Amino acid sequence: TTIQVIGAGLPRTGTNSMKKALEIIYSKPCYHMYEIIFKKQSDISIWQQLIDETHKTTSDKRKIYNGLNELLNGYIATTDLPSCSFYKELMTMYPNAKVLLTIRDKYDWLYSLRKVVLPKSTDPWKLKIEEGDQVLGIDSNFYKMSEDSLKFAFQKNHINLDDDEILLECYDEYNRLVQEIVPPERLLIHHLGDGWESLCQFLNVDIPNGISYPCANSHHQMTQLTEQLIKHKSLDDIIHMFPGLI
Ligand SMILES: Nc1ncnc2c1ncn2[C@@H]1O[C@H](COP(=O)(O)O)[C@@H](OP(=O)(O)O)[C@H]1O
Repeated sequence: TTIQVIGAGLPRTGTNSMKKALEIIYSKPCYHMYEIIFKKQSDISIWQQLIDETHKTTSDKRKIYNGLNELLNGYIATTDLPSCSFYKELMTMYPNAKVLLTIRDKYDWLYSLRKVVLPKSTDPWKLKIEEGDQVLGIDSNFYKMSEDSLKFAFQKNHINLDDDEILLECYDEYNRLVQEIVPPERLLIHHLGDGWESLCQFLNVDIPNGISYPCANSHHQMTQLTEQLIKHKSLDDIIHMFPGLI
């Protein structure tokens, strides 16, 4: 098996639902940040090294391609950070893979981002996210990798991540650049709520019969997950409250 679909959409654009939709279509695994968190935390340092490699005056592109290939072995698709930030590299490695750009209203996106992936540095809720994630074994190394992958997607070394106005403009620019770089016939822009129809047409498959398009990972559910991790201190003890997520 090899990469068939490259998900270029940013975090909080429906990437977990797209991951699930691609797993339904292909009956093979799709990579996502949740693969790292819930199945393979040893991947954190590997991603960090690949991102660090991009910051060298002379980066080793073959080291990056080889590292991506090893990370994605056994997967049919990629979505979410950190992989989305490498969509150009993945297009080169997998010239026959199609590209998906999941997208949504930028104000809704920013709101969701601040609730889940990138709270402002002095937002009290950041401390709660961190306390809940500690239950999962997630610590500062994960947050560094996540933030560095977002900065790499936005092509900025120094950026004030606490400035909403900057993030909104980075979002629009990132999505504009995907549409500029990817040949139209190789790209599907999938707006939140678009469902199976356009996706299945683009991938040359029928709409899965009787299977609805996935709809999980809302910020409401993430807030509940953080709170229940804090309260019970065990993922196993609470996972029955969160079907269809991990
Ligand atoms: N089928 C669907 N229809 C509408 N929104 C969806 C959806 N699947 C996921 N989403 C939204 O996509 C966001 C999650 O994205 P990701 O999986 O990339 O982190 C959440 O936004 P909200 O946080 O605004 O609820 C979630 O509600």
